[PDB]
Amino acid sequence: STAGKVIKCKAAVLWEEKKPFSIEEVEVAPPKAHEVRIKMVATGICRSDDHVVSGTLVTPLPVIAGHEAAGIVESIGEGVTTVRPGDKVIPLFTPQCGKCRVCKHPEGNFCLKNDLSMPRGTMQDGTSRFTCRGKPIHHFLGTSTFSQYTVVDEISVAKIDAASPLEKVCLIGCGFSTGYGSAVKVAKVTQGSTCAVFGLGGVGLSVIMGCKAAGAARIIGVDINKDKFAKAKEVGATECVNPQDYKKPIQEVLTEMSNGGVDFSFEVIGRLDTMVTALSCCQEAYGVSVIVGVPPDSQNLSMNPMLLLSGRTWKGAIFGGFKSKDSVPKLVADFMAKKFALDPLITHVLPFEKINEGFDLLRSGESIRTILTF
Amino acid sequence: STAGKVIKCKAAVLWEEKKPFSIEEVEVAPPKAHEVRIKMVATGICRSDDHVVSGTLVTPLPVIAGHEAAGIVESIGEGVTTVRPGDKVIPLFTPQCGKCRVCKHPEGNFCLKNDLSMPRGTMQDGTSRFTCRGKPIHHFLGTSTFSQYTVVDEISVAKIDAASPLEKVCLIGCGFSTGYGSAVKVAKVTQGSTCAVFGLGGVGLSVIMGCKAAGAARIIGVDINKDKFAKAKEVGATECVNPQDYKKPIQEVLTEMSNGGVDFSFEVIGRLDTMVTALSCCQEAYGVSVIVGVPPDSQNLSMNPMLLLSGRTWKGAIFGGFKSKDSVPKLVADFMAKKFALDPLITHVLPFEKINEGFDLLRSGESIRTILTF
Ligand SMILES: NC(=O)c1ccc[n+]([C@@H]2O[C@H](COP(=O)([O-])OP(=O)(O)OC[C@H]3O[C@@H](n4cnc5c(N)ncnc54)[C@H](O)[C@@H]3O)[C@@H](O)[C@H]2O)c1
Ligand SMILES: NC(=O)c1ccc[n+]([C@@H]2O[C@H](COP(=O)([O-])OP(=O)(O)OC[C@H]3O[C@@H](n4cnc5c(N)ncnc54)[C@H](O)[C@@H]3O)[C@@H](O)[C@H]2O)c1
Ligand SMILES: O=CN1CCCCC1
Ligand SMILES: O=CN1CCCCC1
Ligand SMILES: [Zn+2]
Ligand SMILES: [Zn+2]
Ligand SMILES: [Zn+2]
Ligand SMILES: [Zn+2]
Repeated sequence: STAGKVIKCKAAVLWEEKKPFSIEEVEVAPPKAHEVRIKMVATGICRSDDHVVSGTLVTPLPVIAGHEAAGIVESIGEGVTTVRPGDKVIPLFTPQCGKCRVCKHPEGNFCLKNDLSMPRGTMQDGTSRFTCRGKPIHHFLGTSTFSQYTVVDEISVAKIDAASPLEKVCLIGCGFSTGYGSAVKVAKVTQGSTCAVFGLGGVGLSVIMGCKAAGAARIIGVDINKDKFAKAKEVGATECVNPQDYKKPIQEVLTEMSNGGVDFSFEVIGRLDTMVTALSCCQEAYGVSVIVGVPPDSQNLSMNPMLLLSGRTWKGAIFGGFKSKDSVPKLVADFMAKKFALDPLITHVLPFEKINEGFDLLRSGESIRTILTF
Repeated sequence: STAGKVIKCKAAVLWEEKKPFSIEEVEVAPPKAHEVRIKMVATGICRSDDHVVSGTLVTPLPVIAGHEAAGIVESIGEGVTTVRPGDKVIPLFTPQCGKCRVCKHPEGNFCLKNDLSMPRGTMQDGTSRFTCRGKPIHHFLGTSTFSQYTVVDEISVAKIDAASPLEKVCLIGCGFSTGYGSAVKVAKVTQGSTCAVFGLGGVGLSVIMGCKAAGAARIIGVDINKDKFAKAKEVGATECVNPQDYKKPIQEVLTEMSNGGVDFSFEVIGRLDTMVTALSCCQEAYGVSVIVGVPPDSQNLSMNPMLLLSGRTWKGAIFGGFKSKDSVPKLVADFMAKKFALDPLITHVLPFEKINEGFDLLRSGESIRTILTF
């Protein structure tokens, strides 16, 4: 019906940083060879999308942001073999080309065709499929889900279970998987351990969920916003600490309460100082610290290398270490089988047209994940 | 004979930094409860001893430095049960108290009773057993092997095979063990991998021996002193690179020759910039970088957290990750059984009295390990 033809639809365009999104009419070109056009059904507001606005995460403007979503294939380009019109799908911000050295390596997931390192804001062929006022609008990480319709490369899409509830599983697109994998796959939290989680928003609460699934005996949530404590406790936190309540640095407090330092720490805020602080609070001979938060573009941190020399492990990862195409389907299956919960991360549901209000909820500290419905 | 009495002997004292060592007559107190007095037989000159000289490694002065050595027990204090007079022993700069949370932890080595973090330059009891001109002389990491006799705590000493050649196995006291473990136990080099070793001194060569034993297919040694390449090739390097031959930063060169980044990199020099560079040259998605070198006291480095966020693993270790007391004796046994070689790291042998010439050789870049005999 719309197959093979341009579609005109609503999309929230970010014309310049620091500005509200502009809900306008855009035109979405039909898919080319190995491209897939998807009808968005639900998209979550992740803090990284707000990073495109604030300048924290750099990518070419003007742009259609959004990367945490779920939709239905409207049509496929020639040669696509992994999805079909009608399929429920989850757009993949980190692609899985299956052919590069990282895709072939058993532990890598940062596919070399990503658009994160040298951001082009385009589709794999170097062009855009979006147009607004006669001008080309960039893509965001081969996803751009803040639109009723988007076009993604085949290596940036995964087919999921036809009965999943897309208004929930969209979290697997980013928030939930990132948090969870960080703990279980990257850190590899062990049973009986002591974990410290910095930052209690959506990804942090998912870190907490994974630690709790991993068998952790103590999970310390750290946040400067005490309204975040209750939910953190609800998903697994055994204690919660607000750094503003103490007279000494939080690493001292946490090393004191962990009797010497935690086995696993997680930075899930996106601040150079807490990254350092997170590493330090982990046991000096065998502690592991995972950076999940995105730092302000191009800024460096300062740290004493003796923090590593004594035996500490410092690591980071995009999307909880998950090889995107292969895990997303497994993750939805697991959610279908009640292996984990997504509801705790959803505090607000709004119509896509109220996207600007959804960022206001995020910025004021009132929400965790706001789900936008199309 | 000497048992129970003060021994007068020669020791190389370091009265102040930046000075040559002063061979002087010192008084060695008899061992107290759980202490051991050892007669030194062989001690190697490790770059960290020089760090005490240069101010790079800070510990209380005046001091008897020296920490890579092998001797013979002359007498034991009351309550000692692990070694007896006559045993061949290797002093342990990182103790193994067997009772703290790190000693109990299956992966920690950095025993909480070490004298590395808050240097006191005493024996476990807070007192010194060395006297010179009526003045108390500090110990160095509970070892201080640059003396004909020393007194160590029981948790800082290990009993080894009665027939090992002490003029060779003193290298298991520091150099060899640190290198080799760094590769095989800390980094865990994998068969068929590509490794990059920065620094081709005794430890670095030992890092290369461990990479080659782990099954590495490519081992690139990097040093600004080409005189070091031949020996690095001999123990296993497949290529050698000197950063001064290139007009581009060595991380670029390495990334290019490794077709995108190495699987494991090691900084074995002791510079904040090479630490950063070694991290960068490892593949961004799944590379591992291990800091072995000791950096300038209290100095911080600067690096971009995105090098971690894409997937890299950054870590460090004291003594190749080895639990000191349990591994020293096994390592000597394996050397006894010809599992690994120590001769390649020994380029000079000198009588103890010529300790300042041993340092000269190190500093001029002419030697790897100079072994001092008593
Ligand atoms: N690595 C990945 O693959 C990946 C994926 C998604 C998100 N991220 C990043 O993870 C971070 C978390 O995302 P989110 O969606 O949960 O964000 P969010 O804004 O919902 O959560 C962050 C939380 O940190 C807390 N916080 C802020 N300043 C703090 C301070 N000084 N000390 C302690 N706590 C503080 C806030 O109060 C907030 O609850 C972001 O920076 C985002 O870009 C990374
Ligand atoms: N972590 C531990 O437990 C441990 C144990 C022993 C030694 N160490 C540290 O390891 C380092 C190595 O000790 P070593 O005894 O082998 O020292 P060494 O001095 O024999 O070797 C250092 C090597 O680095 C090379 N080098 C110097 N500057 C360089 C630069 N800018 N770029 C590239 N190469 C450079 C020198 O030419 C030299 O061959 C020291 O810093 C020592 O303190 C750490
Ligand atoms: O939330 C998505 N992202 C984008 C990829 C880098 C980490 C943050
Ligand atoms: O070679 C010995 N050392 C002392 C312990 C810190 C690392 C260097
Ligand atoms: Zn996100
Ligand atoms: Zn790929
Ligand atoms: Zn101990
Ligand atoms: Zn040493």
